[PDB]
Amino acid sequence: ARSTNTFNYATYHTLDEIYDFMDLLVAEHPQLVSKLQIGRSYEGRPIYVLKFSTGGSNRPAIWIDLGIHSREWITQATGVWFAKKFTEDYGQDPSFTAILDSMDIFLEIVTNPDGFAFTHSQNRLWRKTRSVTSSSLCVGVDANRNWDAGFGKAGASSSPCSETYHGKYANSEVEVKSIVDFVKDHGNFKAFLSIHSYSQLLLYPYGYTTQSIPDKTELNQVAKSAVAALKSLYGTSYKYGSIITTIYQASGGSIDWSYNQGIKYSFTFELRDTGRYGFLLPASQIIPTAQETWLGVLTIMEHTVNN
Ligand SMILES: [Cu+2]
Ligand SMILES: [Hg+2]
Ligand SMILES: [Hg+2]
Ligand SMILES: [Hg+2]
Ligand SMILES: [Hg+2]
Repeated sequence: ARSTNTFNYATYHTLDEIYDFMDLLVAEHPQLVSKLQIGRSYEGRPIYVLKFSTGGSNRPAIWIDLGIHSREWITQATGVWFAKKFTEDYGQDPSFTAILDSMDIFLEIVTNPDGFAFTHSQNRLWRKTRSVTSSSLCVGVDANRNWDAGFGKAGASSSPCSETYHGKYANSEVEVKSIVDFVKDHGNFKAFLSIHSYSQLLLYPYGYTTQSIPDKTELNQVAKSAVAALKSLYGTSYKYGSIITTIYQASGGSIDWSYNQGIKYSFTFELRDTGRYGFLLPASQIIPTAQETWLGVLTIMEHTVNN
């Protein structure tokens, strides 16, 4: 509220409160975090990424996005918890400290701000962007079907009213283009994590093709390790594997894109729960979710630093 220390992390918040939170954080930790705007949403809301760094120029970096599917509120809540945690742990946690001493971390807490507002205003379950058009009264695109990785293949719908509509062409949604251009311009990303809910899964590419990635042994070992760390705190059980073998065929997904850009450590997390509450996870599960996900994420970052 008046300081990140008084912000209530154990409750869900609106867009404005999250945006306010970002400014407070930057104000409190100017030497570590900065707020960059990498685009504007369809309805004109700024799209912000927090950059965490101890210096250097173009250091290898880690991208983390949350909330691309707006109704997955647990994700934006986890994103705010992570932002705070980074600032607390630097200097206290040996491992994390080593990570930030050598790499920068870019965190996008609200990747789909128009959808997020819509979830507070009109439809709690809204998943897509809010882009409109012409040959349909249906609004919106599945931003996780809009990337240029098997765009348009099986695993996405071409019907505008579908929950999985892929949109007119790859990267047609501003919310996606913005990340694409930012990552391509930076050119030094080593890891790309996209956070979703629900199902308790840790996935690696690909989703659009049965073809195995060349780094499959390593990512799989990574995922296994991360899942082991994550389970350690509360016993939360995750499965892991490639998107297509674990879930279903899905095209135009972000991690397929990042992996094809050469960002080896590309993974998607599907947070709690397994169906009991689904998207409507109680506020009381915020903190435990966030704490256990951190362990998983930290294990991937460690791997990254050392490889
Ligand atoms: Cu899923
Ligand atoms: Hg600080
Ligand atoms: Hg702080
Ligand atoms: Hg999702
Ligand atoms: Hg805490």
